[PDB]
This record gives sequence, structure tokens and C-alpha cells, in this order.
Amino acid sequence: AMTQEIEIEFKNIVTEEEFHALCKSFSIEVFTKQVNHYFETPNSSLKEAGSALRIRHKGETYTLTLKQPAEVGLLETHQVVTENEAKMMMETNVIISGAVMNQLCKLQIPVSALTYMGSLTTERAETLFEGGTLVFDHSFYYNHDDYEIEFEVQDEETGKAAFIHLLKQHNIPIR
Amino acid sequence: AMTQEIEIEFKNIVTEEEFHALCKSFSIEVFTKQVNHYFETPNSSLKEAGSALRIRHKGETYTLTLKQPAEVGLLETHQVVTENEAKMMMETNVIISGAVMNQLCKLQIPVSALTYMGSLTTERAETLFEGGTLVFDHSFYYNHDDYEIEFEVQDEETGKAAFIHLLKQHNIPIRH
Repeated sequence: AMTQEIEIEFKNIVTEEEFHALCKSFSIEVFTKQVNHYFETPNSSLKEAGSALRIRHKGETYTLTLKQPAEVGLLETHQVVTENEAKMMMETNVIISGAVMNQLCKLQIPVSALTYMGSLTTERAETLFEGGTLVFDHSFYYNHDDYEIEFEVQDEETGKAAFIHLLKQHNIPIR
Repeated sequence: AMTQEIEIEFKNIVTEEEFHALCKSFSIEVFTKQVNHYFETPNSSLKEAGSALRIRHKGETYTLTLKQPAEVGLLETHQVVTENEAKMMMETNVIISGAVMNQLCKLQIPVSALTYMGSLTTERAETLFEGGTLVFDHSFYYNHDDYEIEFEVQDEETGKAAFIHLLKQHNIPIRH
């Protein structure tokens, strides 16, 4: 149910034209839908502490996730919950107990002030690339849609070089 | 239960500090929560067509609202709907019939493709000012929260000059 991980992930915004070209370049055909239900306090506490708190619905699975700062990249705490647990967090704004609650209290978020603020649909595809994972994200936000390429790595120094090299190969500007 | 209006909107991004100062100038203390549930097709048809479709939930009310191009600004169509109707649209992706559906057909949006794509919360206060409605918004998006000032008017020329003069009066730079 419960895992934690250190995630090192570079991200670049891209245009629609660049996105479609890069997807054809990697033979990216199939996209997987996911929806993220995000939480925050009226004072933006999560954001102020470099952190994010979300319930991801992907397939039949719901996962409560906290991302927070680590020395390198982010420390992520995932907790699989049931649909009904997901819906009660969203309708009551009370966060279920367990690893994610434990980390929020140690971060000193005023947990009782957290509220369900909204949601976003992302279409996501991935592929293994230079011993990292290349991610193609198309997200539908309130008045606009956003295209991103991401790269999750094991080595921050060599991963970065590989990512910047890829962008350069494809004449994609660093954004 | 249904209205249409031609609407002209000016918007400026402000800092929290600018936002609180402008609020204090207008005796704005109370904010009202509002949630917008938005729809779009996989092809982004609505965005292509300069348009937006949302269900807004505020207070007791759900309002299905379509925004589309007018010769200047936007033609808004509003249709008040029931909780059940709102939920049905969000769960099944089917747009209820009436004035908003009729406008979507005229736009040639592939209506059967529209899907419920997400939602966002906004804390809002409005005051009547010069030719219109001055809006103070604090919105909570996925990655971040923003403060924005908007001005909704019917007269473009004078509306724009008044909004610009108000921003300079308070040393707020133009950020589109």
C-alpha cells in the first residue's frame, strides 16, 4: 500500500508542434489517462514548503501522494487508498492516517486547514531512454492545455546532460 | 434560469502585496468561494474556437456557462441547472439541452467528444466601479496560486482607460 522514493525528474515545457514531432520521433502512440485531485491550505502552506499533496486516480487505482524537498530532487510518499477513502478525503477534507499524514505532521503543515481545491486530467506516455524514463505529458488546465517532456533519472549530473542533449538534438528550447 | 450577455474583460496578474493593498483601497474583506468545473474535447476544440465551457458552483447555484467570440470581447450564455443535472454532466460527459447546447451546435463543436477535464477553486470578491465590475480573484491551480484583478465592462474604450488608470493610480504594472 505504502512506498517512498527519491525522485529526480527534469521537466521542459514544449509547444504542441514540438510535442507531436517528438512523440512521432519516439513512436509514442498510446497515452494513459490520469486525474489528479489536489489539496492546499488557504495560506498555500504546501507550496511555501516546496511540497504538493494529491490523490491520483489512474485506472482503478487511487494513490495519496506527498512530494516534498529532498537534498537531491524530491522525496515522495505514496499510499494506495480505496475509492471510498479517496472520496471522503475530497468531501470532508480530512486526510486519512498513515505514512502521508505522518510526513505532513513532521513538515508541520496545518493539516486541519487543508482543503480539496481541484483537479486536473493528464494524458501521459512513457518510454525507457538512456537508462532513464522519458515522459510525455499533455495536461488540460482551466483555460489552456500544456505540453511537457520529462526525464526521470538515477544520476542527477549525467541525467541532466542526457536531457539537455536530447532537447538540443531536437531544437527544443529550455523552458 | 437562462441569460446571455456580451462581456468585455480586462485582466492583470498582481502580487499578493499589490492584491492586499488594492483590496484595502476598496473596503474588500469578504471572499466567496467558487468552483469551476471545466469541459473540453481531446482535440481542444473549444480552445481552437476561442471558447470555454464550464459549470460554476457558487453558493447554492450551479451555472452552465459557455464563453465564445463576439465581434469584440465574448458572448456569454448562462444556464442555471440543478445539482443532479450538474453531476450528470460531470459523470457521463453529456451536455444537457437548452441555450448552451444550441450555441455549441452553432459553433460546430463536436459535442459528443466533450469530456469533463477538471476543476479549480477561486476565492472572489466583486465591487461595482466606473463602467463595470472590478473583480478580485485568488485562484488555486495545480502547481500554484495566483492573484488577479479583472474588470468586466460593456464599453471597451472607456473600460480599458479606466482599468489602466486604476492600475497606475496604485503603481501596479501591466501584466497580461
